[PDB]
Amino acid sequence: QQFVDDAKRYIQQRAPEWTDHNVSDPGVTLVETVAHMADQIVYRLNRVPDKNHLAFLDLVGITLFPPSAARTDVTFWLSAPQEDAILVPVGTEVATLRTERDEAVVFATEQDLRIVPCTMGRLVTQVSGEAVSDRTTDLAESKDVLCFAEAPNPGDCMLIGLSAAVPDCALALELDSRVDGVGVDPRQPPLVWEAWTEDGWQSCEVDRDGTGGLNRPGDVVLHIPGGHVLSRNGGHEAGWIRCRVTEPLSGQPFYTTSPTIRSAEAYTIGGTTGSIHAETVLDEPLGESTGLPGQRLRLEHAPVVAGEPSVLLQTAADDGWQDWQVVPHFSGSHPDDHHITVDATTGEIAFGPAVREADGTLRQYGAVPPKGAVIRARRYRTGGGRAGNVARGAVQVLRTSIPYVSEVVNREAALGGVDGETIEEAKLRAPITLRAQERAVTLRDYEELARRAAPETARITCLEGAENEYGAHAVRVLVVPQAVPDPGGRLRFEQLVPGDALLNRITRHLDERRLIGTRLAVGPPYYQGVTVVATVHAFRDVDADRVRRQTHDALYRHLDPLTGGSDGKGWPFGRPVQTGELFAVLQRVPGVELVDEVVLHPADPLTGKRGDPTNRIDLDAPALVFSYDHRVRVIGDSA
Amino acid sequence: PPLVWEAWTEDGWQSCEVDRDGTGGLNRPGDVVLHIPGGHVLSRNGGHEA
Amino acid sequence: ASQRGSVDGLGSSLPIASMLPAVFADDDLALRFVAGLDDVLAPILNVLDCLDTYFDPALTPADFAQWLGTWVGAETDGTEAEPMLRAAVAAAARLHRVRGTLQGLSETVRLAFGVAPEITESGGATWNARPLGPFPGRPRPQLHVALRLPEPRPVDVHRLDALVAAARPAHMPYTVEVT
Repeated sequence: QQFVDDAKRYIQQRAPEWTDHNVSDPGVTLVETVAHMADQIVYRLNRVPDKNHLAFLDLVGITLFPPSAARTDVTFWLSAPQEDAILVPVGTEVATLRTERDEAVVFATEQDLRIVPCTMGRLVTQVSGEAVSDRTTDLAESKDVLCFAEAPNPGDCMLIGLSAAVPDCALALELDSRVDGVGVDPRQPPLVWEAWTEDGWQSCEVDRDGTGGLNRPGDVVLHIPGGHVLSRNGGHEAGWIRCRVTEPLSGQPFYTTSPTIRSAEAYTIGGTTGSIHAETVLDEPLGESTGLPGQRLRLEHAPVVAGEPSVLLQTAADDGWQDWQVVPHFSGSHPDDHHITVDATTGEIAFGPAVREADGTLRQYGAVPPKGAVIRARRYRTGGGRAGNVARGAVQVLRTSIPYVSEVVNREAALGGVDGETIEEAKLRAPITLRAQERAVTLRDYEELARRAAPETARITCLEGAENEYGAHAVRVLVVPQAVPDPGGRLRFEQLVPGDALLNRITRHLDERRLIGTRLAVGPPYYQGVTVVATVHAFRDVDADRVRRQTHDALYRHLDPLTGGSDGKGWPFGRPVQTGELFAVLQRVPGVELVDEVVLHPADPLTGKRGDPTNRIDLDAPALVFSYDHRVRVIGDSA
Repeated sequence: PPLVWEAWTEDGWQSCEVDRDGTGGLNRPGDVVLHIPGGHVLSRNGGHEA
Repeated sequence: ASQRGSVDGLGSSLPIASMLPAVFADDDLALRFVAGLDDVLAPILNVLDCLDTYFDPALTPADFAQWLGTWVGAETDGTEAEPMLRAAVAAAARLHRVRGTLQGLSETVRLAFGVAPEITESGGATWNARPLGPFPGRPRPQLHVALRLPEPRPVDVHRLDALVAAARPAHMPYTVEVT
């Protein structure tokens, strides 16, 4: 990694080997012998191999990963049954607090949606297995009827009318009531609210309200899923809303004095529409095509954001425009396909090149636009970054006070937003694409491709699993999410279980580039808690209180699931915990003289039950140690 | 009042200063404004990280 | 470090004296002394003259051979002999084009031991013009590696066990047999 090992002080003075000037520190010729220029050359010489490293990389053709834009879902509440118009302005940048030390990450409302000022239609009540057969019209104003028949039958449903159904929004339904006698606690009522759609039935989310449901007059604010379509609510034209009722459900409160229905009015508070942390460039021309193949065209915005239609340029065919596909590399093209490649980290578009074959002829990979045709770029996405992930949804410029609508809410934290990889990172990515060549095949590539598919995981290792009954064995991959010391030392658990996204995301990427016919398994390794108890006699002139404090954590540190062991990194997935190796940790603790005996108490995070006392614990290969709370006796003449 | 207020730290317990309040402590409802010393580190106390 | 520096008895493609003016090239002390400065700058010009050789794995110093391993991921670890590395780095790029191929698996073990193996793979390749004809191939997966070593020291079983571990496509079981 270096060429020469000299410096300015390194003076040879080999003139005596040819001449006879014999002063080590003469008048001026020593100054002449002083050649700093060599030092300023060798320093520039040592960096040549790195320059050559970045040189041949372009020959291989590897590039930089473009950044991806964080996306969020936002909802435009109105707190009024009005605004029968487009309630979504594209743009309307919202950011965080504009502090002078951290950049206020800005956003942009991307998509658009339209809602309807719906009104209630029919009002019916029915129970499990029994039809409506009720007023169904007069319930809109009078003819009160007990809700759900005051019984928690499994399958009790309510159909409610909503004229001019809204296919995509969140709304509320006013079913007033007079509840007396028993008051059900608002926390988790045992009901399931559902709405009709094109596919059928689908669960609808809820939101904040001041009533717990039928325990006070008020509304319920359902979140209507996309795909809601109209139906025939008898004498009206309304989409179907369903309210499933469950049993007492392991003690969940339910009423036998259910209140009746007083009146009806439909509000349709607001709608739902996502937004991303990236601007847009529309219909920007980029030049005129020339009949030659291999042309390279530039753009005006450097960090192009990733995405399947990354650029989506169009050529001027005789029928409007003809779209172009995007492929990461040109080797898969055809002599007639319509393919380009884009170096999104700098903003280059390169059509298909022409390669001279072994016969001296030409193999034009990818077709070229006709000479004189117009080349135009339709859409862009620029931006994205690590800071694009908002925390808790607290944009803090969430627009609490607006004159148009009441409020715009962003609760759930945004996802995605991977930053553009650094040039230094690419050097550590070169071998992976030079040996795996995508399409992970053997055990090594599964470990590496897991990181590339999703690098937010703390660490990944892949192990073969139990054998299939047909002689094969499906692949198993272990995931350890990044953990933080949530409790007071040690770890909380339930953070090492991935949130159904890392299992999905990693598998989804791997499934496409995989050997066909072989199943893949992903999950956490096996876990079991281990506790150390012993008795260490302290020195005669030490504070056992600090010794008591020091020995409880230093002994613990050897059993850390994430950064344990002697190496300080994660456990090697199979090392068996032993007293003898932990005897090494025990002896080094300050303020100790000798140790009596150490007892190991296996356990689990699932069951408080503990195992029998044993010195040696047999840890399975796809498993990790869990360190628990522990105490040892410090009996000695402390000060 | 004859009380001593201390806070947990990495080393152990240290004296925590007090400040003005409208009550003298348990002679009327009110608060006590302790002065938390440097080094206060969390621990485990039942169902809270206290 | 590396213990580099100056080399005695090496010339230069750019003699300092040859760039001096005329008349200046007539002295005895000036010509001898200023040629002495060539000693310090002598090896730098050699590097710039033969920089191309400083990248070919078959000829470059040992330090860059391991470095050229990280160029294309050649698995440089575990080898303490220079000649073993020399073939590994140059042949690494060809291997990665046939990972998981019968020739590729056979060559890798051959590369790390010097002798060709005798493998049997659970299947094969055969066509049939019969409509919807059955396809043979062993009913259950099985991979076997046999090595005809002349001096089977009882450590090659583990070495073959570790080496074939990465070569197998994480798909089917395996067993290691050494002569």
